[PDB]
Amino acid sequence: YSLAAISLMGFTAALYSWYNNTAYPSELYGPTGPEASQAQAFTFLVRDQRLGANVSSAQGPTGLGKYLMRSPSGEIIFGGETMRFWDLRAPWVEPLRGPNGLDINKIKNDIQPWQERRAAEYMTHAPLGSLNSVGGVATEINSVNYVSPRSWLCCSHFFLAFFFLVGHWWHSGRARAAAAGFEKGINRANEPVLSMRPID
Amino acid sequence: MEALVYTFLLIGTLMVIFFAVFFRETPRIL
Amino acid sequence: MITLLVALLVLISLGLVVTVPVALATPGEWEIAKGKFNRFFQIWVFLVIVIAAADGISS
Amino acid sequence: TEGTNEWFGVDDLRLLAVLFLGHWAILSLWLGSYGDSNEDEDFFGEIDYSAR
Amino acid sequence: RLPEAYVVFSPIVDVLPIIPVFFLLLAFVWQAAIGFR
Amino acid sequence: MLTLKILVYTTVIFFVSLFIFGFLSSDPSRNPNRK
Amino acid sequence: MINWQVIGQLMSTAVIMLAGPAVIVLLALKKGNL
Amino acid sequence: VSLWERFCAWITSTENRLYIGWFGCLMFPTLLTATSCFIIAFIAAPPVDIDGIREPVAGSLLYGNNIISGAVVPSSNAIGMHFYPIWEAASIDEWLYNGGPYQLIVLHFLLGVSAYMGREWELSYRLGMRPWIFVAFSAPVAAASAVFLVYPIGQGSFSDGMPLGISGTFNFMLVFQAEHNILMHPFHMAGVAGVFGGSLFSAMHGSLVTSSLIRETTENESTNYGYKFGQEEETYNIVAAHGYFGRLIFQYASFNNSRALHFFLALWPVVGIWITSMGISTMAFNLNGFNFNQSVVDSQGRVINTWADILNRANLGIEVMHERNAHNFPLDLA
Amino acid sequence: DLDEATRTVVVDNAGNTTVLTPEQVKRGKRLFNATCGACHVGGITKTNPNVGLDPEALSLATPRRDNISALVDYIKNPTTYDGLESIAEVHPSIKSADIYPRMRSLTDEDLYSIAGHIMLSPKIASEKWGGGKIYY
Amino acid sequence: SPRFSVFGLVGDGTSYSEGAAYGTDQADKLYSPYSVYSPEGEKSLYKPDNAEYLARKKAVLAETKNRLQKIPAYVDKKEWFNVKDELTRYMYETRGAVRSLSSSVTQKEKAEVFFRALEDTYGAATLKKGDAVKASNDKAIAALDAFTATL
Amino acid sequence: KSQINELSYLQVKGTGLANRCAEVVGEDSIKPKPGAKLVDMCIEPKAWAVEEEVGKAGKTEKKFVNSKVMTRQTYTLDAIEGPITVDGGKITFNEKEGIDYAATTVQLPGGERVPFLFTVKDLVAKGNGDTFKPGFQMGGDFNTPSYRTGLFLDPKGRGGTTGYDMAVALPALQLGEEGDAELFGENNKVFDITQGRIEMEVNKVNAEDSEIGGVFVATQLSDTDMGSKTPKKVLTKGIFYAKVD
Amino acid sequence: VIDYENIGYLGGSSIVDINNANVRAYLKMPGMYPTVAGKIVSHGPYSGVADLYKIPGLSSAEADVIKKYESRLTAKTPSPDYVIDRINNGLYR
Ligand code: CLA
Ligand code: CLA
Ligand code: CLA
Ligand code: CLA
Ligand SMILES: CC(C)=CCC/C(C)=C/CC/C(C)=C/CC/C(C)=C/CC/C(C)=C/CC/C(C)=C/CC/C(C)=C/CC/C(C)=C/CC/C(C)=C/CC1=CC(=O)C(C)=C(C)C1=O
Ligand SMILES: CCCCCCCCCCCCCCCC(=O)OC[C@H](CO[C@@H]1O[C@H](CS(=O)(=O)O)[C@@H](O)[C@H](O)[C@H]1O)OC(=O)CCCCCCCCCCCCCCC
Ligand code: HEM
Ligand SMILES: CC1=C(/C=C/C(C)=C/C=C/C(C)=C/C=C/C=C(C)/C=C/C=C(C)/C=C/C2=C(C)CCCC2(C)C)C(C)(C)CCC1
Ligand SMILES: CC1=C(/C=C/C(C)=C/C=C/C(C)=C/C=C/C=C(C)/C=C/C=C(C)/C=C/C2=C(C)CCCC2(C)C)C(C)(C)CCC1
Ligand code: OEX
Repeated sequence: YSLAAISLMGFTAALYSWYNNTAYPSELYGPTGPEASQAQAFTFLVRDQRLGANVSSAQGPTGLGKYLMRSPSGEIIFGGETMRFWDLRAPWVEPLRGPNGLDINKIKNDIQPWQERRAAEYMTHAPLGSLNSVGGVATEINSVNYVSPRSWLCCSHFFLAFFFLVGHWWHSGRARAAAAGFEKGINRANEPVLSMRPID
Repeated sequence: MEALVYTFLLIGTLMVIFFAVFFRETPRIL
Repeated sequence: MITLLVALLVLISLGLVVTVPVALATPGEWEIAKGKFNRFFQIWVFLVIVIAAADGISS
Repeated sequence: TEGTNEWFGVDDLRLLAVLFLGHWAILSLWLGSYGDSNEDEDFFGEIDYSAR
Repeated sequence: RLPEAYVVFSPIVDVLPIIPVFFLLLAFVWQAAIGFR
Repeated sequence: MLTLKILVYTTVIFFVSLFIFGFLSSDPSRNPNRK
Repeated sequence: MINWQVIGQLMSTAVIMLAGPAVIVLLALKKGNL
Repeated sequence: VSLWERFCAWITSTENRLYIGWFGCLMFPTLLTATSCFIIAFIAAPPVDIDGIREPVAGSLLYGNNIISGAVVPSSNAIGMHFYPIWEAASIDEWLYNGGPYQLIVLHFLLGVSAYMGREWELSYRLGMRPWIFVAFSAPVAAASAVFLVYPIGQGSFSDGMPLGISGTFNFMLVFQAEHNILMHPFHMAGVAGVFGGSLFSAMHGSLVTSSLIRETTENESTNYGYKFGQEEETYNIVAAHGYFGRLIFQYASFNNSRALHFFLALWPVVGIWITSMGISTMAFNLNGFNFNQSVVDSQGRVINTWADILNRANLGIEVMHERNAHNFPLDLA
Repeated sequence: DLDEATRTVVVDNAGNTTVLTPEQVKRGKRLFNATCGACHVGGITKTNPNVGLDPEALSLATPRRDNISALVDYIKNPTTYDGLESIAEVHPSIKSADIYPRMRSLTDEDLYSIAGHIMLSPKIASEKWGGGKIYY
Repeated sequence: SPRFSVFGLVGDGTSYSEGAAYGTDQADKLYSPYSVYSPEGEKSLYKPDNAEYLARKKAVLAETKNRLQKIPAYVDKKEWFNVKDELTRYMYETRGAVRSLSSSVTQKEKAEVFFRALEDTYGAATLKKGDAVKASNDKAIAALDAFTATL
Repeated sequence: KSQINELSYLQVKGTGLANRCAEVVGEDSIKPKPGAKLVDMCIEPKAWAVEEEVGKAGKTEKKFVNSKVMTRQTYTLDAIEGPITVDGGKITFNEKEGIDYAATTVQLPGGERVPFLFTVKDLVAKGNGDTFKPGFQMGGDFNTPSYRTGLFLDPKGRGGTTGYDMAVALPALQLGEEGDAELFGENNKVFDITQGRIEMEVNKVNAEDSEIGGVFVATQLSDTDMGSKTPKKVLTKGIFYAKVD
Repeated sequence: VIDYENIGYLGGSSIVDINNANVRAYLKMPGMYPTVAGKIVSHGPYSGVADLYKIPGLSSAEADVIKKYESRLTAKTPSPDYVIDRINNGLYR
């Protein structure tokens, strides 16, 4: 019973590490998976707005917003593949949110240099790395020695919570059979299937 | 038109699985 | 002085790591030798307090 | 609205009514066998074979 | 870095987290020394 | 849409409560050794 | 400059992972309740 | 004598043709829901905008696919990990456009195959068996939950789940290699040792039993008619099979215990599939396989390539071409 | 095979040349990978890929950054690519070292070694430094 | 015959791929064996006494009062998101600049009073209490000038 | 609206309020200044119709057929700004910035999916009169850019400014003097810019908030898929809102 | 377009089209990236290179860096699939 309960807690603590940035602040654990890809879309929005792009009207290759698009509920979100992480509520991007999502004039006018720094190290310290702790995507070269603590905490406790669910299946199957009294095998004298109807 | 053949082969395969389960030769002792 | 006392605490702990389970798992030695082992336990516990005193005084 | 934080997805009180009525219906059948069952009847095994 | 009164023991601290792995190995040595009986 | 949601919620709570009260129905005792 | 870090690490590794087998060797010599 | 007790006696009855049990109260409705939706979506379902970029991918037979190319396409990237039932979709055509059927099938399949596992415990309990057949089935269940649920959770979108199709499966494998280097992950290596070893040990154990069968038939009838169902005697000489395999390699490397041998047949693929299921589940959070790119360096400092670097050039070719319109920024952080 | 000839790098704007000692080379790679390598892995810039660390892009900055002294001047005082406004508040520098605590313990010898690694790397890997994933 | 380095003890050691040479490869002392950086003494180029660092903190403190004074213009409207965003957009650098300028023991207790009033402004903005934001915003301003009037 | 600004981001998200326009209260009048500028023009479509030949009772007239949106709640334009130029008699509006395009896909009866870029890009909209009134009518042409950019690759890897320029899976079609000339229209990806026409109509003006709002009707052409299919005419109706300054 | 002439003036010919090139094409001219290159790319169609001096918001310093490379600038017909991709064409080194 405890093995089933501690396996449910282990899956939960793993996704705490991966998703939550309140009890697991990103200044301590690094950015989350959702946080780091929104930090990339924020960085190249700031990069291209300095070059004079009107980033709210900039059409992407597919016809959606290159920088700013709309969520399926209607909020103004970051464009690209990071449209899946539109529920991200990091503390360095919430100063630019109104009720409609990201505020366009606050993006046009009041983006602070600490936000551009915060998105820059979160873009370059994304939770992506190898087992030998090479930072970046699987096609990256060996120069950066980094794997996020969020990726260590989530992967280890997802590993452990699965095997503790296997322990729930082992020990609950055994305790149910040891209580009924056939955990050592089938009695040859009175086998239960033999005293049953023909099964068809 | 070949999707008619693809559907017939898959539905025909599931009909064999139905008859293999519910019209099986029952294993009998003695 | 703190570095001298912690180095003594490490040596006492290393002596107690390899002698306490030997004294407990031979089936008569703990009741004939526990005054000697409680004496080392108290020197161990007193060393922690003297280190905690010297660490807090120096801070 | 699917990303809103509703208890068990209950956004209309129709859904709360069918959750109660569905769960109480099998409860009422189950109370046909395990209602009128004595509370002070214990056992000292790992498993009880009381009655039906 | 450790506090200045304790940086002498910095190589000892480098082996201290590995000691729980040595406890799992110790149960196999003790079972082999008793002959797995 | 929201008529289908009533039907699925009624269906899910039917089968889940069968699962719940079935395993509460003295289920360890349903073994071939005794009872 | 005699690199006392790897000297300190490998000696403290060797003292620690001999202290465990020293308990079992001593209990085998003492014929204790193993 | 009550109505519920007579229903409980039928549900847990071992005299039904298929055992239902209380896990079958979850197994049969969820799996027949997912089977009904899979067959209809595989045959006839409109194209699904999987990458969220309004580029719909055809997956059904009536939109020009075959058995190999056909798939139930995963949900839209615009949905992400959001719950998308039919009643949250304002029309069924909007639900079909956004990859709604994938979420219905996957969630009913994963519930139903966990209830299939508990049904395997349950019949073993009613039959007086030892319980742990369903622990062996937990290894393909963990694998199905890794590629359909856990890897979407870590990547943050059901669009990155494995498509319910043959060619969609190969698309899932190649993109996973480019983004995570699964071949250089030791958990996939233990999984390959699980299935190569498991099919080795299956062919090994199946050979030695068939090699040492006792004469009970003639040359005209089949050899399988030497076994009678329900017989008490052993049907093959296990001393002769042990004496063969003990001379094939050497004597100390062979199981004389048939119970220890069949335990080893259960443990090797199941632990191997458990480990590779925890490779997919840990590459879900981008703890990738080994990166040895530019690790061999000569005296001047120049990079000498290895076989890992040639493997890296094939990873680079998949990742610059996968989801070719979906990316706007130079790092695939999703 | 790291002779004096490959370790000979341009040191200033006038074109004078110096040899990096083997301590400068080893320590310069370590400090660059720790301090600068998260954004400048392989000579590219991750957060602004128009402005790389390859020697052609360093040649076309308006203060020309093809020197040890000009690279060290960028680390003490970073500007835009045309050198017209300071970007010290968004780039790690000695000028904003109160903002970036990674620059707080860095001598001028450390900046010399880091600028040495940026200058030496195209002599070793020519098109790989600042070339991106095409030359991986 | 190849170059050898048993960890640092036998062989070259000061070679480009020796990984367990903790500080034996370089001349200057490191912060720790597990570091690539020298300590925070002199010879470091970062001088915390410098005038451009102090002026950056004072410019944060001056513009903080400008952002803190446009709070009640959001509270005669009801843009509660604008109150919470104003306290975090520019003002994120305020706690870093105030604690850096708080050296004496009366500076620290005069700084936390500004911090407590800043959190009262934020907590009243989530609760949408209109009078409580303004009653905390004047206390945040009046504790801000008391901190800057020291030095 | 003042009501929407009272809410948190967490109260709005998921609800679908963020795809709605603000409603204006009152009938007043605003006279725009020489430096006047619409700032947060929301344009929300509420009806979609695609032109198609239909077989009603016995004949085959052209009808705008009502179609269902399948790209869920991403269709509303917002934060559209641009100066309001006062001519001699009339008042005109030139939109400049903002989210002035939304890719929408509607489905026709029969299963035909019609993607189109609902846009007001480069709208120059002429009004009648000089003040914003509850009978004021503004309207003009806009430019519809192509639904796919030249960076878009097709399923075979062909695009306008990138990609293959041949059907690369059929290499024996590049043979003889004619080559792949039968596949020219699919290999030649053309960026096409078409024209649309919107007719706004103010019916509610709030002078204390300097906010106008009314209805519109717009027609434009759909996606051509880089010049590979003939585009359909898409008629849309709905509500707009703007603030005047 | 299969066969787009003036493809050299985009990024490779060391003579840069003003109407169609990306902002990375001005990285070969020192002094232009980013603030002068940003003003050429963000503003509308130019008949010649002489219309670059009519950009609202230029200086004399930003004009003199233009006159350094007016040997290297040219104006062709603006192709609309290249005009939209002038800030960001999806190319990153
Ligand atoms: C479980 C929680 C947990 C987490 C999240 C971490 C995470 C981390 N550790 Mg820690 N640590 C842990 C437990 C944990 N550790 C334990 C139990 C020990 C004692 C051994 C340590 C001792 C330790 C040291 C000494 C160091 C770390 C370091 C690290 C960091 C780098 C990890 C790395 O590169 O390893 C490499 C990855 C591996 C070795 C993978 C392990 C794979 C295992 C063996 C898989 C086993 C599979 C199993 C056999 C399959 C079948 C089982 C089934 C039948 C049931 C990372 C933050 C390093 C660090 O950076 O510190 C600052 C470091 O130096 N750890
Ligand atoms: C292999 C061994 C191993 C190791 C090394 C770890 C390591 C870790 N686990 Mg994991 N865990 C493991 C196995 C392991 N785990 C297994 C097998 C499971 C079951 C699947 C789990 C389930 C699990 C869960 C559910 C969680 C962890 C968490 C953690 C992390 C923090 C642990 C912690 O804080 O405990 C907590 C310590 C206690 C409960 C002891 C009591 C502490 C008291 C309550 C603290 C009071 C402090 C108080 C506020 C201070 C005030 C003082 C003042 C009054 C003077 C740590 C990395 C946590 C985490 O951070 O997730 C990522 C977490 O939430 N683990
Ligand atoms: C023997 C008892 C004892 C203990 C437990 C301590 C402990 C401490 N003293 Mg010290 N002190 C001692 C004797 C002791 N001292 C003596 C004899 C003197 C001379 C009179 C001093 C003089 C002194 C001074 C002047 C100062 C200290 C300080 C401290 C703290 C050092 C870190 C810190 O900054 O606090 C911050 C607080 C923490 C780090 C919390 C630590 C406790 C956490 C919650 C861990 C506990 C977890 C749990 C109990 C562990 C699990 C146990 C098990 C049941 C599983 C630490 C709590 C400093 C202090 O108190 O700062 C406020 C300090 O300035 N001490
Ligand atoms: C075995 C029965 C079964 C189960 C478990 C499911 C499960 C599901 N169906 Mg399926 N379905 C089924 C049969 C089933 N289905 C059948 C027979 C049909 C044909 C009529 C369908 C037709 C159908 C459709 C068309 C759809 C679904 C969908 C779903 C998903 C969400 C439905 C939902 O929100 O319910 C509501 C669930 C609850 C209210 C939860 C009840 C659980 C209780 C409350 C336990 C909690 C205990 C509590 C924590 C204890 C705390 C106590 C403490 C406080 C003291 C869910 C995976 C949807 C989907 O797939 O989305 C993608 C969907 O669109 N179903
Ligand atoms: C004179 C001069 C000049 C001198 C020169 C010197 C010189 C001559 C040198 C040459 C020396 C030389 C190399 C000779 C050595 C020969 C040698 C070994 C060479 C081969 C090379 C090589 C490395 C071989 C290794 C390969 C090897 C042996 C691998 C096998 C590994 C192994 C232990 C496998 C066991 C696997 C396993 C446990 C399977 C069992 C599981 C299974 C399903 C069994 C089924 C089963 C088993 C039963 O048991 C019974 C009962 C039943 C029912 C049953 O189902
Ligand atoms: C230097 C590093 C040090 C490492 C220290 C150890 C690290 C942890 C290792 C854990 C070892 C645990 C031992 C468990 C023994 C046990 O299994 O007994 C169960 C039975 C009992 O044996 C049977 O035992 C019977 C006697 S009795 O049961 O033991 O009393 C006997 O009758 C029979 O003949 C005999 O076969 O063992 C067998 O049936 C043989 C199978 C042994 C397989 C275990 C090897 C490891 C797993 C294989 C690989 C995993 C598969 C994944 C590959 C993809
Ligand atoms: C201490 C280590 C660093 C060094 C030596 C360094 C060096 C340089 C140099 C020389 C340039 C100019 C290139 C040129 O002119 O062609 C540059 C640009 C740049 N670097 Fe770094 N850098 C360092 C740290 C970082 C870090 C950590 C980041 C990540 C946040 C970063 C991000 C950038 C960016 C964005 C630019 C472009 C600036 C622009 O647009 O002009 N740098 N860097
Ligand atoms: C009395 C009662 C009741 C009721 C009950 C009911 C309602 C029942 C029903 C029943 C039923 C209603 C049943 C059914 C069954 C079914 C089944 C059991 C199925 C099966 C299936 C399978 C076998 C599968 C199939 C297949 C095949 C074969 C092949 C392939 C395809 C497929 C997969 C499809 C209640 C609870 C209220 C209460 C108490 C009393
Ligand atoms: C905290 C501390 C401490 C403590 C610690 C300790 C000391 C612990 C213990 C430790 C231990 C606890 C150890 C152990 C070890 C163990 C080992 C090292 C083992 C291993 C072995 C091996 C591995 C082998 C095995 C085997 C056998 C025997 C036979 C059969 C086969 C095999 C191979 C399995 C001290 C005092 C230092 C002081 C400082 C601090
Ligand atoms: O969805 Mn399926 O594959 Ca995961 O990376 Mn990002 O997102 Mn999409 O791209 Mn690559």
